[PDB]
Amino acid sequence: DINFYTRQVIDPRLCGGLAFSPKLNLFRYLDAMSLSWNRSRLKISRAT
Amino acid sequence: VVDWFVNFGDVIAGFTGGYSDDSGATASWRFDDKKVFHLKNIPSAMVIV
Repeated sequence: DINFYTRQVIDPRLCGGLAFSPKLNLFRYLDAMSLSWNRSRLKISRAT
Repeated sequence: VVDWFVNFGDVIAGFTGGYSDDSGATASWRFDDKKVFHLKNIPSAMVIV
């Protein structure tokens, strides 16, 4: 007769990925043109 | 009062002899560049600077 309970991690070093990793599809996304708001910042700084 | 007036008058009269001063210039840079690069042929691999 054996009766006990255990809980184990998903060892995220090995497993834990295999997902979408929402970094991508957003880092390759507008991060450049949104950064390009340097144009507007320069505009406001000129009149500042 | 007359001494104050004559002192003010002589002071305000004696200015024309000299007129000159200094100047200065600055050179400043601001960096707010957040750049992205892709490992070409491997779009998953990517680097942010």
